[PDB]
Amino acid sequence: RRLVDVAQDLVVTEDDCGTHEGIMMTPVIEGGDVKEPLRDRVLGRVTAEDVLKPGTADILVPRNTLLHEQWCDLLEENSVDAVKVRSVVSCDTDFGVCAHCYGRDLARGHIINKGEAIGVIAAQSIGEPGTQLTMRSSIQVKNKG
Amino acid sequence: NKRPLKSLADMIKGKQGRFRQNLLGKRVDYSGRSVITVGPYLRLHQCGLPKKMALELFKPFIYGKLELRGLATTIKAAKKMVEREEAVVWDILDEVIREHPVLLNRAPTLHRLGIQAFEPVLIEGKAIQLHPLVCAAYNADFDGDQMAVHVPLTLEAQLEARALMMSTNNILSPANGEPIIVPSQDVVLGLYYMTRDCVNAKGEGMVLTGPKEAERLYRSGLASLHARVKVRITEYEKDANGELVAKTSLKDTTVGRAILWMIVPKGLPYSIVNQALGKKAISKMLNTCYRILGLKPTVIFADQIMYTGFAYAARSGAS
Amino acid sequence: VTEFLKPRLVDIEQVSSTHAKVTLEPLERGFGHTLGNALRRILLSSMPGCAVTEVEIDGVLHEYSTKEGVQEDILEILLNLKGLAVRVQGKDEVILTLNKSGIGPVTAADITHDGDVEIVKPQHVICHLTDENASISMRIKVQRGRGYVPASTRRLLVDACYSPVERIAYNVEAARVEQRTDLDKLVIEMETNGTIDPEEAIRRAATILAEQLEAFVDL
Amino acid sequence: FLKPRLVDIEQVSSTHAKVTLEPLERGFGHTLGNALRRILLSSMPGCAVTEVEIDGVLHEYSTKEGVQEDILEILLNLKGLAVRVQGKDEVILTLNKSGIGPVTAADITHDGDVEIVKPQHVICHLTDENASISMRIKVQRGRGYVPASTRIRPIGRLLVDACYSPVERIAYNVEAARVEQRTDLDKLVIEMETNGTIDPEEAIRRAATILAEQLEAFVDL
Amino acid sequence: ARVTVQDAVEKIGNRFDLVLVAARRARQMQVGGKDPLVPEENDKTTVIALREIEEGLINNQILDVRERQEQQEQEAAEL
Amino acid sequence: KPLVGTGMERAVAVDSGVTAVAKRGGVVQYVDASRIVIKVNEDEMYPGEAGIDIYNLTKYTRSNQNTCINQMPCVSLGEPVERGDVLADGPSTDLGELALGQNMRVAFMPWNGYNFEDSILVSERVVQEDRFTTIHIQELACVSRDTKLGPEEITADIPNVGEAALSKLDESGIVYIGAEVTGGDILVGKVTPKDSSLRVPNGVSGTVIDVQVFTRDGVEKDKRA
Amino acid sequence: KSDDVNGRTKMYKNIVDGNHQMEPGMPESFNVLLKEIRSLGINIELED
Amino acid sequence: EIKELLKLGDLPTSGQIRLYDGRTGEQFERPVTVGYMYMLKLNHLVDDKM
RNA sequence: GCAGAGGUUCUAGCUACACCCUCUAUAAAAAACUAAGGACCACACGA
Ligand SMILES: [Mg+2]
Repeated sequence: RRLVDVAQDLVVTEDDCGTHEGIMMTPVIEGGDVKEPLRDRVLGRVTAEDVLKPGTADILVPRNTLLHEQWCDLLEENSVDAVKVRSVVSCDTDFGVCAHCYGRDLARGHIINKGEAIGVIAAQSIGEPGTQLTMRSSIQVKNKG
Repeated sequence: NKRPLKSLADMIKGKQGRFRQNLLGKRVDYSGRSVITVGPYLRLHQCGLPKKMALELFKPFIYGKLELRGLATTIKAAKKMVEREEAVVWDILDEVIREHPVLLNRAPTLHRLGIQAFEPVLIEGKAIQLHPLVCAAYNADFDGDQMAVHVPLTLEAQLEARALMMSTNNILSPANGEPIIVPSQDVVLGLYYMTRDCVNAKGEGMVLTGPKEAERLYRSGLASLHARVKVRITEYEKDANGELVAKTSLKDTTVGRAILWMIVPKGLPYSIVNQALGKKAISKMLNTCYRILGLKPTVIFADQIMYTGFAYAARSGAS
Repeated sequence: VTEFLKPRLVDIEQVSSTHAKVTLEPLERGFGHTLGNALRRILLSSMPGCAVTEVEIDGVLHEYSTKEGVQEDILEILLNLKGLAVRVQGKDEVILTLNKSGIGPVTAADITHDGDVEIVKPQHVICHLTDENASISMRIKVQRGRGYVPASTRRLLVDACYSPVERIAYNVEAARVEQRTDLDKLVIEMETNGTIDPEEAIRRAATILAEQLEAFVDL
Repeated sequence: FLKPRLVDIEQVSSTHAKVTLEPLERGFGHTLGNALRRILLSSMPGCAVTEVEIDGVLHEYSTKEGVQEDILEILLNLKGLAVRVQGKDEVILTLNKSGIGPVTAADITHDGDVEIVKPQHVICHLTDENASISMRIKVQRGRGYVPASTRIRPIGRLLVDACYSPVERIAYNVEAARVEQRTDLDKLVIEMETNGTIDPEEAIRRAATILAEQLEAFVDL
Repeated sequence: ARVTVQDAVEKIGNRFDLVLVAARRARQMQVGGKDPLVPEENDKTTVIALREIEEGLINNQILDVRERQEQQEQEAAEL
Repeated sequence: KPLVGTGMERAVAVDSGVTAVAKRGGVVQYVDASRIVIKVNEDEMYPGEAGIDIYNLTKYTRSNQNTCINQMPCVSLGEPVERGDVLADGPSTDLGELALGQNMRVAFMPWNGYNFEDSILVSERVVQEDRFTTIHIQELACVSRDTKLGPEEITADIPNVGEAALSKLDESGIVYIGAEVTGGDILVGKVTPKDSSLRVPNGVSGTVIDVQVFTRDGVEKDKRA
Repeated sequence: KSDDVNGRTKMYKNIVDGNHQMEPGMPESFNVLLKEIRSLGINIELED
Repeated sequence: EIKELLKLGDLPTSGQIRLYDGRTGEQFERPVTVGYMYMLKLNHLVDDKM
């Protein structure tokens, strides 16, 4: 209820904002192995700046292209490390957010439709697994590198 | 009864206040409830629905059709005709349920996919029949679980229910790109039993012309369901600019894995049906099918895989 | 009490002649499964048909071998042969030769007639040749069998699919003629190698089944 | 092909027999056995009771003095009796009993054609000295199971669920035959269980006619 | 009959304007005497509108220009 | 009785009041579906005011959850009975053992998805032999309150209704005992002063087992009363 | 479908007419809420 | 004790027997478990819920 | 058929959500038909 009601005023009101800001998506490490690879962490989101492979000044992925399955598969074989992506927080749209700053609908294989309420979608997605939650040296290298 | 008596502010605040009891969410007409039934014969675009429930919910539609066809001159006579449940009324009812979606609705609608549209299939009985695949999306059991059915009235309502709320249109959950209609409990067990192998099983070793020959051998009973046999398959790949190319090869596999090959659409490769095919493997299969073929082929493939999983789990006898 | 709701054909979707989908709407409760399983078994395990059973390569005696100039192993060569749909006349057995050389695929139309033997798929591919000096020649043995005889139950031995059917799958759902009980609605999808029409094959299977109960019809 | 025949009918007991069909080849055995079992269990013309009227019992749930059990248990016992008729499709059975003693089916005032195959089937026990029960049992032929709530007058008429199903347990076994000189021939033995209202030979012969007629969709007779 | 509206939403890439345009089409079919251009197969108005959109001959632009032309000959009816 | 149990079913059935336990031993002089007469033994009866025991078993009676509290005799004539013994099998009771449900053959295997996750598949044989047919007694009560401009009558004169509906009702407007009414039928005819007759709720059906009428003193009772 | 009296009547007449057209109107629950908040002594009204 | 009780009758000591399909007519592989378990019928009938 | 009354039935029937015909101050040749009310607190149970 709290999640839905802090939301429900946020809908996709625009298609783009031309904002270069965003969040640098990096695979999360909490001391152990890769909990979530970058392939499954940036999938379906539109980048903010051109990603580059070890070769410098290389436009591997352009600035404002949605990262579908093909782009993510290309990212893995090019061995990318951190990809800057357009975050909904960084969006400067008033009374809503633009489609590019949000990304894939996560229910259809395309960019989010201009208008679709994503605040309620996000609130329900967060609150649904609430019933499935719970209530209560030295540094050693793991592999070659 | 020595209790605080409700004031002019106790009816504007709280769960029982006007806001959250009568404005935020309010009771509705054209609504009915019953326990739910599996009914595997259905397709996820449709659901079973009792005759009494379709008669009561669609009473205005039946009255309108009766007036249009002149069976009853007046609403009053038509209402009496609906009470008599005359045979002509059922034929009229089948006309108003041809393409009229209804919103299946479980009580704890935690997320977006809690309520989904369905084309009602008139069934005799008193229990709503819910497609097996969407039970995971609904988080719905078959242990007395009841879900309400709502009838969209206006063309806008029915049309947007068909375009958005249909289970065919809800394959990937809003939380994550992973499919939500994935084979969950029994069909996955049937597929897992189907896609295995004995090191020595009946009818192991001979080469098979194709999946049709594998089905012929299994049904005839002269070859075990899971025996390591080489088969010839026409694997289709769309590596071209949308065109599907055909690759024919003798891939070593089992009879059971060859059975599933006729189910999968053309675009999918054979490397996805050549494993034990657990829950995670089937989820990855459905995700690849959605990302390659699209939506309609994914729906048809999900229905066919549900059918085969149920049938060969029944044939398995996994006690 | 002996009266029954005999089914009547309503719509038989005629897919290409190698495939068909026959359905019946009325029928009876529980009779859809009975008829579907009876037809499936009766035409999938015992049907008078002709298919290859034994092949002999002039230059090859052991299965674990391969000729030079052919990209397909003789293991795969027999795989094409077992799918060669052949129809024969009153003769119960005939030897078919495939003397051919030169670069190019060896279509089934190159099989010597050896009488009035008919091949329903002249364009069927058996093997491919890539060398001008390469020549392929084998003798094909076919008999009018009555079902399926795998090679594991018995010179190159190839699985013999005598029955002309390739796939049978009956789906039984509900059909309510007028307003009675949910009677069975048998729909049967059939694929045939091509020797006979799938409709004709189903009719032949039903004739066999009824002809199995000639003494049980109360005169 | 080969034609199965009524080679043997082993009437092992009064209720259930063991019919034998001799000539069958690969598949035929199991196919024909399963088809016959499904036809028998699905639709066999029985003659179960469908309507009962008691002399002085108003409804299904009341109770008359002198009877051991309720009228409902009397009706359920009546459903269990096995009765077969020959000429009439519809027959009315009158049961008049007096004095202490169980009311078995043997005391039913049967007509010329209708006869009870299990006279020992008890219906009710009379207990009082001056206790008499007079019921008019309506027995009609039918096929399958039709409940009393899904059919189609006086308040004194009692409806009992119809149970038109002479057969109760059909088991078939496919085993090799003993022909003079041949192999790959199996004999089908069917261990059909009946309440006694149907002859196993005529039951099997009827099941084949029903299958043959249903088959006639694709085959000219 | 129809099961999914995928090809329709590749035709109209909004998934929301599609509902509006097909609802206007269904309104024209029901309230008006408009004849659906695709012949029905015992189908309701709400699904035959989606069938019309599927073939690509009916969308917002064609519907708007068609109703505009009808209004034009509505002024021109009285000269 | 359950084929597999615990042995406390007899204790639960005896301790509970559903069954008719025998307070004194003896022999069953007369047994009936509505009454059981027990002839107390000479060594188990008091010198004075002993006589013999009479048990009036409760027939089909409306329960709190609209079920039938039915007590069927468990003994025949002349059967010896000891002290503290079971005599009538009450609801969900068989031979003095608590018999809640009804055991039957159960096969643990998936079946074409009809038992997909937790659903149960039931054969036609179960429905045929009435293993789970349960009698439900409904309490449809009609009240005739005081009304302005005169009270309302209970007679069979109801306007704007057909004779077919009134056929079930008697001459005084009360349904005949034992009549098999259906959904939407009329049971007792009550008309308000100027059509408020009690009617069977839609869907539910069944036969009336008894019609009891309570009338306050002062107002004359109708023919059915 | 829930509380608009004029809306409910119009919707019923429309469906029996065959034109599944929604006459929106306004929920009467909102009017009840407005009256209850006004009765507290807090003027809550709508601009035209 | 249960195994000995099964051995007392003709039933196998394993507790599960081969079952033949009702429609297809051929036995299920991996013999399934059968038995007579006491299962009730709760008062939550569907008739009340419509 | 929009403001009222009458008609062949059955006190009364004028679109009251409501069913047929007449006209603007007058009552009958005519068959299918009729009714528009209804909260809170506790208990137990299901998911
Ligand atoms: Mg549950």
